[PDB]
Amino acid sequence: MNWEHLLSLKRQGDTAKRLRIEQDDTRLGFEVDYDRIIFSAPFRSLQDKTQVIPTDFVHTRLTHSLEVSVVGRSLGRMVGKKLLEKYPHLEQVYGYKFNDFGAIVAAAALAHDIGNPPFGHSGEKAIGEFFKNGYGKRYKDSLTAKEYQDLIKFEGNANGFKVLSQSKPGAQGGLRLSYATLGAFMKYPKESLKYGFFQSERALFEDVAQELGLLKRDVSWSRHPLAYLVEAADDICYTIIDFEDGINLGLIPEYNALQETSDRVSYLRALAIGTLINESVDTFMKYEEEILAGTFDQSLIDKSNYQAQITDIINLSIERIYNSREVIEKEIAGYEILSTLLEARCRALDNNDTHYNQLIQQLLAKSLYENLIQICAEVSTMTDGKALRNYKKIKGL
Amino acid sequence: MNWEHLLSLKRQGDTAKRLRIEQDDTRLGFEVDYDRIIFSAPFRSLQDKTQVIPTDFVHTRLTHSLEVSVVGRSLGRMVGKKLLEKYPHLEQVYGYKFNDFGAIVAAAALAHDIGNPPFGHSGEKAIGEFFKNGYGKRYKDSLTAKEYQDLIKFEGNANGFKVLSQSKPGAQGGLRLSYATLGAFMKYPKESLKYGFFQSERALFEDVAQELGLLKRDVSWSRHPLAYLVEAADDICYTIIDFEDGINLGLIPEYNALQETSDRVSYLRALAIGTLINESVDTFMKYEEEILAGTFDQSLIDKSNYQAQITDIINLSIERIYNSREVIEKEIAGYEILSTLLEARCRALDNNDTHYNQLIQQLLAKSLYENLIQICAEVSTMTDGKALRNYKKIKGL
Amino acid sequence: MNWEHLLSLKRQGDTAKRLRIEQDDTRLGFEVDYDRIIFSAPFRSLQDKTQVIPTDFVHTRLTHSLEVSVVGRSLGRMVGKKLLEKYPHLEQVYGYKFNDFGAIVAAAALAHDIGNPPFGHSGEKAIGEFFKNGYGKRYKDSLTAKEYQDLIKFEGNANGFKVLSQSKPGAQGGLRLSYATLGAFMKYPKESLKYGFFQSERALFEDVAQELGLLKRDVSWSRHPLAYLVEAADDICYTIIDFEDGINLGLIPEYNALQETSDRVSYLRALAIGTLINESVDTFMKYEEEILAGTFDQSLIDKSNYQAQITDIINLSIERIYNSREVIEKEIAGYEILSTLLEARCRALDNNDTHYNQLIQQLLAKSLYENLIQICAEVSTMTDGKALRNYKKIKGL
Repeated sequence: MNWEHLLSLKRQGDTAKRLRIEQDDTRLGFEVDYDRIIFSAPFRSLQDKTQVIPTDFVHTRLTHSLEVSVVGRSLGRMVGKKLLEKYPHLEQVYGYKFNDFGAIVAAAALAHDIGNPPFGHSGEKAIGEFFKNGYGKRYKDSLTAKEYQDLIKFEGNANGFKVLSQSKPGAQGGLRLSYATLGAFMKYPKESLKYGFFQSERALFEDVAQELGLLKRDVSWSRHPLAYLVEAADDICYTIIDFEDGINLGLIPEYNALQETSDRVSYLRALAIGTLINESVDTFMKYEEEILAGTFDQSLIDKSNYQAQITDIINLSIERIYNSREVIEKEIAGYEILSTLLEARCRALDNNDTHYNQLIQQLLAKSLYENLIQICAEVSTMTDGKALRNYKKIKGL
Repeated sequence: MNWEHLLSLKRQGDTAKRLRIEQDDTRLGFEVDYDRIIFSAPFRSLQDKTQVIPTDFVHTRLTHSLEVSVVGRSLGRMVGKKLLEKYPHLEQVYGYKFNDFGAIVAAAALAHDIGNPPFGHSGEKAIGEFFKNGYGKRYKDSLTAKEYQDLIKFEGNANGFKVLSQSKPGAQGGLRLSYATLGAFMKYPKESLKYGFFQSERALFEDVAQELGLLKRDVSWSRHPLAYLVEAADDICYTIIDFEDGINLGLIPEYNALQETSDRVSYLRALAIGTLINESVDTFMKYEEEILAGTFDQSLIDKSNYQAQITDIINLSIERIYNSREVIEKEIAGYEILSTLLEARCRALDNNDTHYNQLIQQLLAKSLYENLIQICAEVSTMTDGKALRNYKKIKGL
Repeated sequence: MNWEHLLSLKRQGDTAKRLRIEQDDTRLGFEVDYDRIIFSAPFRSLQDKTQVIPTDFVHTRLTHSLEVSVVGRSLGRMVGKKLLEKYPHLEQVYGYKFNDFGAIVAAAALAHDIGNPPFGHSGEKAIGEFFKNGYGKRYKDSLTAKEYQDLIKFEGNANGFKVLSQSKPGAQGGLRLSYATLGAFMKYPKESLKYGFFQSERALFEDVAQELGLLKRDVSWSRHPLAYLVEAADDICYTIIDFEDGINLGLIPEYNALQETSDRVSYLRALAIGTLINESVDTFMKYEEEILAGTFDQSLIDKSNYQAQITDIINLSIERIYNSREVIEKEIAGYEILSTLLEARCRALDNNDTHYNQLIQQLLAKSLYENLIQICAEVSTMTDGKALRNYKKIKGL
């Protein structure tokens, strides 16, 4: 791959190339992306969306994404400095700066959880199951193998890609984020037939991939190098910060001057994240060659020298947090809530003339496929409050 | 038609004619009807029944019916005065007085909403749907076309007719209201094959129609002239008063000495209702001839000179009130509540020997048809509290 | 004043000067400040703290501070660019960059609401009143005029200064933010005898003021120039964004392609903020001379050409939002909650040996003054949930 192309400032619809050297410092494309996300309706909605984790402080999805983005900016900034020293022409010729790299990773990391449905992975599985063995099965014969697969294996990252680019009468291209940011956002650059985009966004990513110059591999491409840093920010934060929350929560049983547990835990978290950030940067530059070639077959943290302690932390979290009664009860309830909303929307879609279904449309509100993936997208992005409430009214409460 | 006969004081079961001139002033039949309604169990129950409309003052169904009856009494009183001047023999010979007309319309208007199920029109549609495509469908082949139609197109006005006349071991003829009052109550004098009576009350209305001398038109007859005034009271009140409530509620965004909004709105409502009452009276006398002939094909307000402002008010109410999220959520929940209660009652009716169904009967409690229309009648007249509670227990709460 | 000194990277306790040119790009002092705020316990707590403003999206204090910081970064970045063009030596000699200015204003703006008590200004007044006419009055004769004034006129900005610098056994200097950031944070550089710091932090600000070279004016100094940008970000956001929220909330009655109100409102908000940001930058550079001299006697927005529309927006917000029943009820309840917690803490402080007061200390937990200002600080920073709950238990619920 080529860095000059990987750092594209192209926005959907552009008819002409944007040159880094021409950019207005006060309106840097990559930095503008961060600000568009912050003020966006979907990001804002994260304020009212909790993680599956259940007093002390516990992150909602908005604060979790904020902290992940801060870790992301530091990772990008650091790699950026080293990348410009290794490839000095990027700066002296093309005008790129180390903070451009922090901006790209920060923005992509900030929006990473933006399209995930409530209830974490159980939420995704509930949606998938709805179309596999639930009411949604009825559409199987009216869809292609990939359109149907999109539904059966509904993935939050693909929905996030849709949320960030969705076209609307008064807003084509959605947030119209820089292509380098969309590339950094894509962890799995492939179709449903652990994938990064639905059929509804295939045309867009092809344009993004071509523009970035991603190595071609039923389409798929090599991962944009900066996506490795977006992934690391996630790995680091979900590992250490969720551990921090589990402790403050009590689920995980618990410098010498600090008298409060949360302060001791916070200091350890900061030190630990700092160590992993520094190491992740070195690992990236160490395998930068393979990453640019598309042969690197793992994550940055996979190569960590603290893989053992990292593994022990993830297992204890799975043990005390994800296997906790509170989380399991929430996920179970989540299946019923999502399954109910999806069925009510699909039945209204099928029989749109009945008084009841019209009410449902008034309450909760193209080809069959566009209508179905849109239903999945809207149900997935509903705030916790709206979803529970709409569910309760449908069930007669 | 003939007024002397249209003003019948006959009560169900009478073997002899009641003469107006013989009436005891302190026990005037039509006035007695009003008092029987007031003290009746079904009217009283309106105290605990809300409209679909969601702080300021908002009418429950009892207060709404009370105000409609006051408007009704004024309409009847005024038309009555003019009718006796046009047909002086009604008074000088038969002894009728202008207040008899106010009494008839007032009583009929007071009881007009008495049999409607909760959730307004959505409530009616939920009941209908239950027997059309829900569990109730199973009875289709055991009923006649009209008995089944009664269920599939369940109408609250027909149920009100049943509620007012239902026979019970210690109470035959129900409230035994004057026939002129029952005629004024009937907006649609026809069978299910926008109808005014179920098959279960067909025999009664035939007796009422014959006694009143209603023009014959699968039976149907010309509307009793005073029903036009009962209808106008409804039209006027649902139009202006619901608008008043929508404003005080905030759903509808908002003399010079009045400082409070509710007082300004109340004054306007009073002035507006007064204008429509006066105009409705003139319209009735203008078309009195056609109405007596049964050729008048519309409502009194249909002929209003303020039809435009009336139309704009109804549309804004539909827009800000009926299409409001609060109303839609309530109607949606209403479908589930009514559908659940009906199914539980029909399953218990079908399999009455199981322990569970016996409990259901103990909790919620003839030919198949009488049993089914009775189930619809009882579910429809349950107070809001009883319906929601019984529903919750059935659903395990 | 002198920019080279106003841009100090000094952190509390430093024994040696930090030079901009020596800074590690990946650890820029001003950028590090932003990250320390994000991950801090007091900033995180904003997640669970609502504004007094009461469905659509409505900002919690965390998201409000986040958006204010974004507006702040843009203001600083833009002024920064123009400042370096006017004073080229700052960059060519001292090594300052335009993003350093965005970093300083962004960080200061991000933390601006960090120490404010719940219930906005009513919250502040409730605390003040507690020591003026409530139980807290009893300490009047044991305190100096300024220590007591700190309490009677308790100000959230002063508490925020304390929160950001509070010393603790394992954490001296609190977040140890750069002095340029602390200066930008200070809107009112003076004592209680609309002030920016309590007696408990007087020693710290004197050090900050001396280091920055703030013009001396019972101490007080001229405002750090960048504080004008922090203030503008606040003015712009509280004006436009609160208006946006009031509309989406319904409290404020409500491009041509956008079909949803929130999208139309969001677009207008973005355009409006953009206009004010651009204008505020020009206003700053226009009066940069006076600001550097300490003679500028107003805010940047005070000089706006849209002062009228700005005034109309603020008045409508005061009218439909702050005077709304929901807000007034909350503020009223807020007085009782805060007054109760303060009294329980002061009584326990006075009579610390009783079983009850020991329980109170166990639940809710120096010179008299340090203990009292600490009680005000802790009560002020309690999340909404903890405050209400602790209040309920004290009242026997």
